[PDB]
This record gives sequence, C-alpha cells and structure tokens, in this order.
Amino acid sequence: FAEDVGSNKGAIIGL
Amino acid sequence: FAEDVGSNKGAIIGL
Amino acid sequence: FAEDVGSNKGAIIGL
Amino acid sequence: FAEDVGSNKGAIIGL
Amino acid sequence: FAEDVGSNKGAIIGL
Repeated sequence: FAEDVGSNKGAIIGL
Repeated sequence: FAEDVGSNKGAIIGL
Repeated sequence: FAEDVGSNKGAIIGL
Repeated sequence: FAEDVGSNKGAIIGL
Repeated sequence: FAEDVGSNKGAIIGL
C-alpha cells in the first residue's frame, strides 16, 4: 500500500 | 490500496 | 509499503 | 518499506 | 527499509 504517494500529511495505515 | 495517491491529507486505512 | 513517497509529514504505518 | 522517500518529517513505521 | 531517504527529520522504524 502507499506504493506511490506524492505527499502524505495524513495517515495511511495498513493493518 | 493507495497505490497512486497524489496528496493524502486525510485517512486511508486498509484493515 | 511507502515504496515511493515524496514527502511524508504524517504517518504511514504498516502493521 | 520506505524504499524511496524524499523527505520524512513524520513517522513511517513497519511492524 | 529506508533504502533511499533524502532527509529524515522524523522517525522511520522497522520492527
């Protein structure tokens, strides 16, 4: 997940 | 999930 | 996860 | 994870 | 993890 993210200012969570 | 995200300012959650 | 991230100012969490 | 990160000012956590 | 990081001002944690 989140393989290609420009900007993360929040939360990207893989459980 | 979230393979290609420009900007994440919120929450992307994969449970 | 987070294979290609430009800027992370938030949280990217892989559990 | 975090294979290619430009700037990390937040948290990138792989558990 | 963190194979290629330009700047880390935060936390990159691999447990």
